[PDB]
Formats: sequence, structure tokens, C-alpha cells
Amino acid sequence: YEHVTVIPNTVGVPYKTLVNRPGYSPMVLEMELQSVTLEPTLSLDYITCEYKTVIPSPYVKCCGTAECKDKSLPDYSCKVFTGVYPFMWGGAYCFCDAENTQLSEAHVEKSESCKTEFASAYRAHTASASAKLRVLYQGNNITVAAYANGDHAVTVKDAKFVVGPMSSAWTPFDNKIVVYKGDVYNMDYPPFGAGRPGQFGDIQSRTPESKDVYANTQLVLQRPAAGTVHVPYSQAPSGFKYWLKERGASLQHTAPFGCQIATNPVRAVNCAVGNIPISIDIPDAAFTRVVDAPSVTDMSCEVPACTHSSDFGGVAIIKYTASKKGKCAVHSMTNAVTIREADVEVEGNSQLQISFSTALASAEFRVQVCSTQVHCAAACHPPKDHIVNYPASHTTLGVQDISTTAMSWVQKITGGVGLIVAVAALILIVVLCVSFSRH
Amino acid sequence: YEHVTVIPNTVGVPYKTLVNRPGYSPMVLEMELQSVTLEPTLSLDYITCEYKTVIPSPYVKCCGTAECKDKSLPDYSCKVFTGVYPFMWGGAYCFCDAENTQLSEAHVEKSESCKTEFASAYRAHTASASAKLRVLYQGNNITVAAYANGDHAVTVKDAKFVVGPMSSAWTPFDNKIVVYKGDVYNMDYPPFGAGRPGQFGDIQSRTPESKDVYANTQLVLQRPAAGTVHVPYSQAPSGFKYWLKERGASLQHTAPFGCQIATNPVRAVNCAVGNIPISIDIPDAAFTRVVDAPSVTDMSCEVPACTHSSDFGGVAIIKYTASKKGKCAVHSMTNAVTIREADVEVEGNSQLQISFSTALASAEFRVQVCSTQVHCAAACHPPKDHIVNYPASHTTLGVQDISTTAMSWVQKITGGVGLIVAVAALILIVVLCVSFSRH
Ligand SMILES: *[C@@H]1O[C@H](CO)[C@@H](O)[C@H](O)[C@H]1NC(C)=O
Ligand SMILES: *[C@@H]1O[C@H](CO)[C@@H](O)[C@H](O)[C@H]1NC(C)=O
Repeated sequence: YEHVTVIPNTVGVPYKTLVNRPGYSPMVLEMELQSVTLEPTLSLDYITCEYKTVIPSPYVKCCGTAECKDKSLPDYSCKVFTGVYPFMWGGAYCFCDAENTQLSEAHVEKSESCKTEFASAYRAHTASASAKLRVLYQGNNITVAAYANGDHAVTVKDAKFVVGPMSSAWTPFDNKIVVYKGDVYNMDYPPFGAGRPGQFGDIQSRTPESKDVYANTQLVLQRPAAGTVHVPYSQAPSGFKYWLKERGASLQHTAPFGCQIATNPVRAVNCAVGNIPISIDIPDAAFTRVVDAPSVTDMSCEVPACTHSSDFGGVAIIKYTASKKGKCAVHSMTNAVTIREADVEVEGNSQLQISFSTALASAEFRVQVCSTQVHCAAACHPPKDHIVNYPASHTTLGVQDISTTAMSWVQKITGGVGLIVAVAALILIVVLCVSFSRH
Repeated sequence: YEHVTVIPNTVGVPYKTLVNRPGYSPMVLEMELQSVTLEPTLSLDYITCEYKTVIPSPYVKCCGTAECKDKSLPDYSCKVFTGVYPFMWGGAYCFCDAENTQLSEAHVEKSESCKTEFASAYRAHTASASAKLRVLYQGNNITVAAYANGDHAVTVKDAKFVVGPMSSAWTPFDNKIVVYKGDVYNMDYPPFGAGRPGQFGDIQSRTPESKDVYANTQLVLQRPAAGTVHVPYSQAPSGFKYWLKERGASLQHTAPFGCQIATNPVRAVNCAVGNIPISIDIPDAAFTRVVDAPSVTDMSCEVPACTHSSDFGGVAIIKYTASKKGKCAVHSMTNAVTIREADVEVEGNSQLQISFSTALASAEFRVQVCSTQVHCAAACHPPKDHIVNYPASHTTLGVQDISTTAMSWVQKITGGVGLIVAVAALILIVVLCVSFSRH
């Protein structure tokens, strides 16, 4: 047998789905979402890290002049100066008072630290869904894992489960993302080869190991301090290290629906959006012919007390009589109320208690068991607490709601005098019809 | 200086782009598309290959009966039979004439050949673009490679090139694709775990090395032939090997726009769709002040003959006079005609010849050189050939076209008698206005 259902995309909220098959006892299964993972694409746009500035020993000269020869290196720069008269510990370096010259040059390279610490920019666009389910089958909890895209089919305990596809294509991610060691950020990185100094992307590297790099750091030299031998540099401050200082809030806090985000691999998990379709092919072995199930008769219901709450605040006692000892499923056919229990053993002329959750001020509903219906009417009361920690979406109430006793009040209010006014209009128009024929 | 242009997405067709800068001699660059590669996503849905059927030695028994014990193996099957009296070379296996029994069983596993030969199904959805360009710069052809998505920037010979993004998002691929050793097919494979026997996907494996597999082969046993010892099997024929027999046309022939398809990695290349935007930042070093360029004067044009064709069938001779020896660019400002040459050396009061392509029956156009314009009028003739092999899109002609001498004819035809009829109407209405005042 094949059964298809749909459930809200929520985690930790048990769901009852009643599959019925003529000629056999109908059975209701409990399905729970352990977690749902969304794996986005991974197109590594590039990486970046802190840079090291290499400035070899400056070239000094006397009574002669140096010269700049271009170097095919990133952001390589050079300069010359004249008239410098450096002094060392033992005295002047050389005699030429002003005929001397100084040549300096520098460049910037990647740091070995990049091999361990860095920030990587990807252009992830799409994603795939995988999920974990817990199912109450034959009186035991069973775990299943499958891709929640409507394609993956999984066989367990002789039954075939298919999940997905996700109703909503929404994702918390973005086309372009930047990832640190364990943090993710939605942020539009500058295009490769156009890094703006002092900002993210100031140095661009294709891979942590690729020797080729790109840089933009305005490396300008300056005239050295008089009387000293040294190289000054106007090295641009590293925007990469700085961006780590102003990273801002991570996406695990800014993600709508709070989809928890992990790494290695990067996934977004546990966000409630849309719903999921599930198709279950269940072999008939689990199915039991109706004759096998014990009968039921003399059904009475009572509610000693009930309390509409996020928990199972409602308790109902039912008196039942059955043919023989045996298991029997229990369900509520009204979505406004949910029942924690799935089935129960029935011996005969006995009673039982059931714990349920509702949201109506007055709970008036039918309950199905052993292919029989029993009414239940009660007046719940508001609990004391206004907010709770654990989640509970079972007790969902639409705009339609039970006015309870006040229902009668509005039923009494609905009475109007339109009938009498129409009667008066008819009477006047007829008594006029003596003179009013067809106008 | 920054210049932005757009060119049709075509390969092998040179394109002239004239960048002009006041205060310097304008320069026209030739850009050609070597190839454009589209790399689609790669999400390996699964793989498949031929399967091997393992049927160990059947269990024989006499005067007793065997039994089937379930095996947690793919498509494992078993059966028993009674009354079989097998015979071997030396005589009957055993005495029990009919009390004997036979137990048989079999299963199906992956083949070691899968490690070498197989077919892999992917769910590639999106793609990225990379391209190769040839540019005529400073009188030399230079090659550039970059991602054609409007992001990658490439520095060459002191100039910054940016290409893309692709105007059209169209692709020849599809969300779901199946790849053989060197062939690709657009084909919707069945979902994993639901392989239909005798068709592609009949056996499903997550990876070539993963031990776990899924199968669907209706392995039913049969009663062995009387008087013999052997195992019959109703093994399902392998749909995988068969699909190789009816693969059909590959996508390299069915792809619109003929985008050539490769593998390892899978790319679609050389398909003309849409256009490409290109932004070039050119340092002023290449730019030359107008005063540097020699002047030009006494410009005359003549066409000894021309022939509108896919080739450079037009030849034009120009008499020119210049101030001094020097290079000078040449261009045509009308898109209806293209010129093969980019620049030329000019010595002074001399002449030159230029080879060009057109599509107008009568070619009437201006030509720009050394910031000066020269007219050129000629009457081309149709060539003899009706179809050619090499591609040529330069000579593009819109609905607007030169009627040539016949233009005058229609200009003569345009004359109408509406003027005289309006004159007659005015005359009659006025001579009536004696009695017609304002109606
Ligand atoms: C299934 O999970 C519930 C959750 O609390 C647990 O109480 C129960 O013992 C588990 N096993 C069953 C229902 O067989
Ligand atoms: C550039 O390519 C053309 C193509 O044929 C070739 O003729 C020419 O020699 C190449 N080099 C140039 C134009 O410097």
C-alpha cells in the first residue's frame, strides 16, 4: 500500500498521520523531524590572508649613482636618493659627503601563515537538502536518513520511504559568501584582481599554495633619516587582518528562521520553512484485517478537567467495551486537537485515560478508535504561564474558533428585524397593488 | 583611460573597436574570440554498471528437507524443490527416489569492471564561463584568458582587461545528465533506489568503490531439469549494458548552436549566443598626442572594383598627402562595412590600397584615418559561389539596404498626386465658403 502526506517543515514536533485501508485495521504513524540539512554549492572564488613585506638590504653607494631595474614581482617598488651621509657605530660609512647615493626597493609576498589561517570567498548559489526522520513503526522508534529533494528513496524494515522535495526553495545563504575558520558571512567581496587597500580582498590568492598572487598596497618609499642607514617604507596597512576586527555579526544570528550553520562541510540546519511531502509504501504484513482487531462497544467519554496549553494539558477518560484483548489505534480527526498517544491495548468492558493538547477555549471533538467514533465535550481554562521554552506547534488554532457559551450569545445576537421590515414592505406594496399593477 | 564595448558572442570573427581620446591619436583595436568554455556544476547523483550474479553450489539433500534462512543481501532469493533425482557421471547421486530435496539461492553484486567502466549520473544545474581572447596591441597579437562572468580582471602589458558577464544565461546542458567514458546525454534518470529493470539505473551504486548497492532484478528460481544436478536462474537481463546499445545521438550533435562538449572536466565550448561586454583600462603610454601623429591632406578615394562577399572582396585605392612619415590608424564608422587592416604607415604625397568586406549592392561609405574623413562610392557585383565553409559575420546587412540606382526609381515613384487633390479640395471648399461660413 502507498500513502502520501505532507507535514510542516518543523523540528521536534511529533506529527500523527492516519493511514487507513479498507479490509484492515487503520493505523496511525508518528513522524518526527530530527534535523534537516541544506548543503549549498561550493565554487571557491579565491582566498586571502595577511601579507609579508620583503625589503632586502638597501644598496648604498659613494661617488657614483645607482639605477632602478624593473622587477616582475607583485607591487614591486624602488626609489633612489642622493646626498645621504649615513653613520654607523664606528663612524661614517664613507667619505663622499654628498656625491653618494642610496637605492632602495621592496615587494610584498604571501605569508606561510596562510597555509594555516586564511579567509576563503566562495560563490555558492544553489543547495541540496538532507534530513533525518524518526518513525513509530510496529511499536518502536526507527531512524531514517535521506535527501529531502523528492528523489532519494530509502528501504527500512520492508517499507519504502520517499521524502521531499522541499516546498520552499528559500535559503539563508547568498550567491557570494566569505568563510573564516568556523564562521560564515554574507558579504559581496570585491572582484579578483581589484582589491581595495585596507579592505577585504586587499590581497588575492587563487589557492593557499599557488605561488602567483595579486596585490595593491601603494608601496611608496621615502628619503631615509639623515645621518642614519636604514630603509623607510610606506607599506599599506593590511586590510585583511583589520576585517577580522570589524567582522560583525555572524550569519548564525542574522539568518531568518535561525538555520544553524556548520562548516566542513558548510550546512544550514534546523530552520522551519515550508513543508515536506512524504510517500510511504508499506507492505501489507504490518496491515491487520479488521476481523483480527477486537471489536469495540459501549463508548462513553468524560473530561474531569482540561487546560489548553503548549503541553498535553488535556486529560480524557473513556469507558469502552471490547470483544477481546488486543491493540487498537487511536486518533483525532480534527486538526484543532492532537493526541500524544498512538494506540492502546483494550481488554473489554474497562476504561482508559488519554492525554491530549488543544487550543480551543471549549474542546468539542470526536475521537476515532477501532473504527468507531466517540464525542468529547469540555471547557478548558487558561494556564498561568505566558511563555515556555520547549517548542510545541501541535495546538494550532485558526481564525475560526469556538465562542463556547458566548457562541449562543452571538447566535442570539444574530436575530434581526429584517424579516419584519420586509413583511411591512410587502404589505404596503400589495395594499398599493390595488393601484400598482406592474411598474 | 577606460573604454567599454560589447561584441557578438562569436568565434573566429575579428572585431574592430575604435577607442578615441581627445588630445591623442585615436586607436582601433582588433579583438578575436579563440574559444569560450562553459563549465557546469557537478553534483554526482550516482553511478551504475553491469552486475554479476553469484549462485553458489546448490544444497542437495536426501530423505530430509532443507530450509530458507533470510539473507540481508541485495535481491537475495531462495527456493526449494522436492522429488528431484539427480544423476552424475558415476550414477545417481543418492538413493532416496523422491524423499530427497534441493535448496537453491542466489544474489547479485557489483562487478569489479565497474572500477574501470561505468556510467555516471549527475544533476548539474548552473555553469561558469571562461574564454580566450586575441588582441592586436601595439602591432602584435597577444593572448588573454579570463572567466567570462564580469568578475575576473586580468593584467597584461600594463593594461587591465575585464570580460563578461555573458549576456545570455542559456546553456546546452540540463539539470540532469548522464555521462559515459567520453559521451554526455541529456536524459532524466530514474530516482535512486527505484531502478526499473531492463532500463538505465537498473543497478544503483553511490560510488564505484562503495560496497552498498541497490538492485531490482526479479531473481526467480525454477525447478531443475529432471535427472540432472544444476541450478536454473531467472536472472533479469541487465538494462545497463543494453542502454549502451540504444544510447542514441550524443549532445555534441543535438546541442543547439553546436557547443562542442568535452570531458574531464565536462565543458561546452564554441557556441554563439548573445554578446560579451569588455572593459579595457589602457595606460596613456600607448596613447600618442595628436601632434605626434603626422598630418593628412589631399584625400581622394577610388574603387577599381568591388565584390560583396564573405571575404575581403572589396579593394579601395586612396591618394593621400601627409606631413611626415608615421603610423596612422584606419577605420570605417559605418557598421555595414568592415576593414581587414587596422593601421598603416604614411610617408606623404603617396597612395595606398585597402582590402575590405561589405554587403551593400552599392557601397557608399566614409572612412576615417588620421582624424580625417574620405568618401568612397562603388557598385559591387555578386560573386559566383552561393555557400562557403569558413565563417564570416562581419558583413551584416539589416532590413535597411541601398537600392542603389533603383533608389532614385523609388524616389521617383514616391511622387504622388495627393498635393493636387488637396489643392482641388481647398479650392472647392473656399469657392463654397461664400455660403460655407464655419460648419
Ligand atoms: C520513542 O521516543 C519517545 C520519546 O520520548 C520515548 O518516550 C519512547 O520510549 C521511544 N520508544 C518507543 C515509543 O518505542
Ligand atoms: C596576428 O594574426 C594574424 C592572423 O593571420 C597574422 O596574419 C599576423 O601575422 C599575426 N601577428 C600580427 C598581426 O602581428
